[PDB]
Amino acid sequence: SAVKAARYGKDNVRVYKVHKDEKTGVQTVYEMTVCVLLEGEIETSYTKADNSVIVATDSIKNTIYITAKQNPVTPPELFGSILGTHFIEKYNHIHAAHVNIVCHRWTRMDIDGKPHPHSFIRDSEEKRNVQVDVVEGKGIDIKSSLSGLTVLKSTNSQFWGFLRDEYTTLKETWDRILSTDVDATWQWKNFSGLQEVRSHVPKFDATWATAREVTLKTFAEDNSASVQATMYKMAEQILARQQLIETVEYSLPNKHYFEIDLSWHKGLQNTGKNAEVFAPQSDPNGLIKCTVGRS
Amino acid sequence: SAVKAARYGKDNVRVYKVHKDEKTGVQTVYEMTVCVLLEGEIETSYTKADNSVIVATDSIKNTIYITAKQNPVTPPELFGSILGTHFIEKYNHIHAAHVNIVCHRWTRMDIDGKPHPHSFIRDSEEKRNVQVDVVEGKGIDIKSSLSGLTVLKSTNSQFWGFLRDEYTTLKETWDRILSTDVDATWQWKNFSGLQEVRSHVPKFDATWATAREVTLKTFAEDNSASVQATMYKMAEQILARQQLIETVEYSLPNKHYFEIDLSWHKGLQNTGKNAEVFAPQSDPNGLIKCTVGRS
Amino acid sequence: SAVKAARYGKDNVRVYKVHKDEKTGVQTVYEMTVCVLLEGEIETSYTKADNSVIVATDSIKNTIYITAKQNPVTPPELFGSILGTHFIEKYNHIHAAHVNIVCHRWTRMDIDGKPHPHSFIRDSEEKRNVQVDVVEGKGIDIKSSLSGLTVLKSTNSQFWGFLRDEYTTLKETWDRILSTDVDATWQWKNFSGLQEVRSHVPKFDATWATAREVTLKTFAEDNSASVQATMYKMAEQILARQQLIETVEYSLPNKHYFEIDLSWHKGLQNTGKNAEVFAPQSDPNGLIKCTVGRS
Amino acid sequence: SAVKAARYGKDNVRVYKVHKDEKTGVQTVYEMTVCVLLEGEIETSYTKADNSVIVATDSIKNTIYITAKQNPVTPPELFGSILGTHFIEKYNHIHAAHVNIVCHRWTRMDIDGKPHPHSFIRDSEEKRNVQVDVVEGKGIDIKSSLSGLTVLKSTNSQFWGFLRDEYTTLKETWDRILSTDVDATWQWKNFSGLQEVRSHVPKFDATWATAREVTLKTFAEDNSASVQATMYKMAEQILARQQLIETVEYSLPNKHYFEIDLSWHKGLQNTGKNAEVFAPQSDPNGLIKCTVGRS
Ligand SMILES: O=c1[nH]c(=O)c2nn[nH]c2[nH]1
Ligand SMILES: O=c1[nH]c(=O)c2nn[nH]c2[nH]1
Ligand SMILES: O=c1[nH]c(=O)c2nn[nH]c2[nH]1
Ligand SMILES: O=c1[nH]c(=O)c2nn[nH]c2[nH]1
Ligand SMILES: O=c1[nH]c(=O)c2nn[nH]c2[nH]1
Ligand SMILES: O=c1[nH]c(=O)c2nn[nH]c2[nH]1
Ligand SMILES: O=c1[nH]c(=O)c2nn[nH]c2[nH]1
Ligand SMILES: O=c1[nH]c(=O)c2nn[nH]c2[nH]1
Ligand SMILES: [Ar]
Ligand SMILES: [Ar]
Ligand SMILES: [Ar]
Ligand SMILES: [Ar]
Ligand SMILES: [Ar]
Ligand SMILES: [Ar]
Ligand SMILES: [Ar]
Ligand SMILES: [Ar]
Ligand code: NA
Ligand code: NA
Ligand code: NA
Ligand code: NA
Repeated sequence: SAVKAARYGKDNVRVYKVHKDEKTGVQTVYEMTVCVLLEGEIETSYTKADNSVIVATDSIKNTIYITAKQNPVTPPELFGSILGTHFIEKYNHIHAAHVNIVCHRWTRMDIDGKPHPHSFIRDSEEKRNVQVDVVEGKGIDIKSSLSGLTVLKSTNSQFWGFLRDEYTTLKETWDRILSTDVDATWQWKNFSGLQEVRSHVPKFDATWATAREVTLKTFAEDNSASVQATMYKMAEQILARQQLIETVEYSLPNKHYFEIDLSWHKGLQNTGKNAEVFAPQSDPNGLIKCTVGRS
Repeated sequence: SAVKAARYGKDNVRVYKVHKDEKTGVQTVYEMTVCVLLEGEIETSYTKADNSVIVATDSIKNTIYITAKQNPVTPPELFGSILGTHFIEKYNHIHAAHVNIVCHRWTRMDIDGKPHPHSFIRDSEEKRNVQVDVVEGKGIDIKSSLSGLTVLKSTNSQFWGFLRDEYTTLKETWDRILSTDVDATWQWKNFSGLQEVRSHVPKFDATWATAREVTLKTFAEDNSASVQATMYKMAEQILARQQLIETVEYSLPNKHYFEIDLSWHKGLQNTGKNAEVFAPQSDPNGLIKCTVGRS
Repeated sequence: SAVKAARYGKDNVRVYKVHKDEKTGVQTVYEMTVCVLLEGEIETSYTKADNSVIVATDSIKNTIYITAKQNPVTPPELFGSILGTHFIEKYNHIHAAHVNIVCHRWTRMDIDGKPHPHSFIRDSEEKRNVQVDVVEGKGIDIKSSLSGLTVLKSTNSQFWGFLRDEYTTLKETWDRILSTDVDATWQWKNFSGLQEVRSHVPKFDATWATAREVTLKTFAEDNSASVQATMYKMAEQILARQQLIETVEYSLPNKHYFEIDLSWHKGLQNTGKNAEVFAPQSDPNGLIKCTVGRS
Repeated sequence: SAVKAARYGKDNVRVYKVHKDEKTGVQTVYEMTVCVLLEGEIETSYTKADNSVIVATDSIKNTIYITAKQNPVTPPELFGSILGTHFIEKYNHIHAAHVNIVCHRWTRMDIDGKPHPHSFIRDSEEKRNVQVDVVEGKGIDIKSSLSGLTVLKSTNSQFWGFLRDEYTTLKETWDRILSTDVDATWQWKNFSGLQEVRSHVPKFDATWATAREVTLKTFAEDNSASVQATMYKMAEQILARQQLIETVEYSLPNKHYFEIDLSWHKGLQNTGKNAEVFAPQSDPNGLIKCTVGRS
């Protein structure tokens, strides 16, 4: 037996950081959960009880906090690059650092029409994420995402013309509900290293903002032929708005809302154009996925 | 042995309703989760296998959907009243209906700064709830609430002057983070029946709105002496702003964010006035409750 | 306004304790999660910012760990009694301590058919819980329970003879699946204080054991007329088997498994006597509650 | 823009099946949750609103149930092969079917020392899983796993001799608690197709049983130098007990239990050899991973 792959590190490290401004007395809060896993010359920790090669998970945890103290934690693509870079440079035998960050929302409250200096609400469970893979002499690979963006539209979604065979019972429809939790991911052109990441910093926030705006617009506006068809259109527009993106990937549950036939009860009319009351189905769910690239 | 108490029915009934305004084309969606439990002369179903007294849970589920088709599902206080009244009126032997409703958020999307006619986002897992107890002979008892409203302020929270003895290690502070998940409940004066509830319908949405607005402003503006002191201020203000409320209750976790001493590492200064990076603590948590009434 | 009711303290305190028998080398582990909330002359902390009356939640957490070090953590009824008594005795102005304990399973592993001295498996998320209310002047009130015990029988459950009207669609059955998550609670007779609780210690583990054994056997053997009828039988048997119990309560979801009509596909026969494949329904669920006492 | 990859299907399909024996009157229950996603000539459903190529998720759901009716659902490696095979053979344009199955525990109850014919308990939240990738003209790739097997040992785990630098605070130890949730996966030699899978059926259950036995034994018995070192030993033994396995992969959280220093309180002694009461840490957690193969 031989180790074919191994990585190890610290997961679920919660981090908060505050910035306090001088002139303004305005405060800004940032909260994330971090995972850093390491690869390199570590097989012997597995094979020969040889702990000498292990940078302790505990130490990795310390290093996340220290790093957060020493640098801005925003945007997470930068923070993750910085953090990941630290590990491969500091330790000879460590050849890759994989950093996952989930950013939690803390949105400034408006009180009596004006933004509060130091009070925040978690205004959605929606997250902003990165996966930052820092690989020694292979550069920095970044995937940015939004996830947990839960949306519904009450009309202007259709699904007809699919294969019908001896397995099919689904009725065609020209007017249904569409609901999903959006998980959208954009993969950056490889960066040669930390310096290169630093040259692009403003694009990170801008491309997140774009991806979200494009998701919501296309979802709201598209008289959708299918989930397949609507996600495609979103991805097209995202690629067309940022050249440093190689691929855009959506993963979309179809969270079904069934009509309820009430006609058995006093001829109550609640289907087709009369449909008002629906039963949201917790399971199962359609799951539709797509990765889109340049020709 | 004897039955001392008994209730039964259907829990976790998901319900969506859509309104379509045919003039404007604007749709509005409502989604909830409903529990109905019944009490009455039902002891024999437990003692003698007498199913003749059971309105089947399956039937209670049908009834929920039927009632939602036949009536507005909003405000939940009204819907719950209507649903519970149905059971005590329809079935001679049923003497109480206990209706719990959790309302889920579907906030109309703004696309390019105008509200979209039929697209919605779940902005946060905050809920608005009611518990409506319809009791034959004893009118309609309603408790409304909001829950899962998660907030944080980065400053203007203090906690000093608490008891200190051989069990105490907590340092006094004049500047700490305060973060909670707000569960606030207002108990209505007893209503004589459906007719009286229908006559106060506007007060429901307005008292909810007040409860939320006070919570948010008080949390944001109060320079807090404790969770105890700040939650009292919210409750007193809510009572003063709606006469038909008898009590306000808050239940508030103290979601601790601990300073991290980084001084062991390169003399890093991260405590007291220099604290910027903190460790959010998932558990344990303080929990602080109050019920506030009129003197 | 005035405070009508108030309690506060520390929730979600995780506690592990190990016993080591130095003769045998056998270790036993216990793990729980503890909540302590206090009542007393504490109104001024809410009304006047008087922190002098607050035993800090942080201190209550310290106290939990200290008490667990100084005493057996088992049975939970005893531990809870000891912990709650500490608060009402130590602090003049605290008049009640409400102690909730959830005990987690760590079952000793069998390796090659002998029990291992110091290795354990979490066999299921079933819990054993207590709520111990220590009230100055009014003794010690204990409710014990078991919760999260998930069971299913594939046959020997019936449900016919229920009311049928214009709201009913459920077909009668003489053979259906029955599945539940058992939450069962036994309320102890009031104890005068710690001394009396200590004098009945063996009755705790034995009454838990009885409660579980009866639940399991009755569920397995009863040819059930309803959830109502079967849960009553459990409760009556538990009361008859421990005199110091005043009430037994059950709360039981009916976790529905629906037949699937496959006849549209190749005449496939999957209903009634031919039913083998079923669709477990996540929601909604029947919910059936009883409290049973002595006549 | 062009689709670079796409798959779609039905997720979270719950399935129960019962077998009833003639001679014995013994019943056996099986419960799983199924996901099937499809690949093939489907890009046009994304790019050209062309639903003609879509086998409806609804239909895929039907097909899971029908398949379950027509075949044993055990072992899941076979069921998944059968189900996946169905899709690539039935539909010309579908070239791969990816089947994930999670098997839920329903363990026969012993009542009064004898196994009950038709009553079952969910005796752990531990799962048995497969991922079955059926790829047209590439055969059937199977990965089997167990997950959610939560274990703790109170002693006979060590962690010393790791790198110490300016980032390290962790103390070395020769006696600690070790707790983890085991996620162990074994990847089968590629099978050429359904016929080949059928020739190996008994090995599926045997290899699952082996993997579990080996995990628990090695965990209980190994005076572990590190998580890294203990997982390695498990994987070694698994490979050495079944030739049709190419690789074994473990992913193991280190669920930390901290000592609690109580000496500040009355010189209470609770560390090193005196350590009895520990604080279980919900987060963060060490995460250690390893894939092991034949030389
Ligand atoms: O077993 C362990 N492996 C590690 O890599 C580690 N780091 N901190 N503690 C640890 N324990
Ligand atoms: O109302 C329904 N719509 C569907 O799409 C469906 N599929 N299975 N059952 C169903 N019921
Ligand atoms: O606001 C607070 N209330 C309390 O009762 C407390 N105890 N510790 N910290 C605390 N903070
Ligand atoms: O930084 C800390 N603050 C606290 O209030 C506390 N209580 N336990 N440990 C602690 N650490
Ligand atoms: O056991 C049952 N009790 C009920 O009250 C019921 N209602 N529908 N099905 C049911 N099954
Ligand atoms: O098969 C079913 N059984 C039921 O009891 C039921 N109730 N609603 N739909 C149902 N389908
Ligand atoms: O948008 C959809 N895509 C599908 O593949 C599908 N299958 N059933 N319903 C569906 N809706
Ligand atoms: O008791 C502790 N043990 C540890 O391993 C540790 N790491 N950070 N803090 C800690 N406290
Ligand atoms: Ar952060
Ligand atoms: Ar979509
Ligand atoms: Ar609704
Ligand atoms: Ar507060
Ligand atoms: Ar414990
Ligand atoms: Ar039952
Ligand atoms: Ar199954
Ligand atoms: Ar391990
Ligand atoms: Na390196
Ligand atoms: Na009545
Ligand atoms: Na007292
Ligand atoms: Na094919």
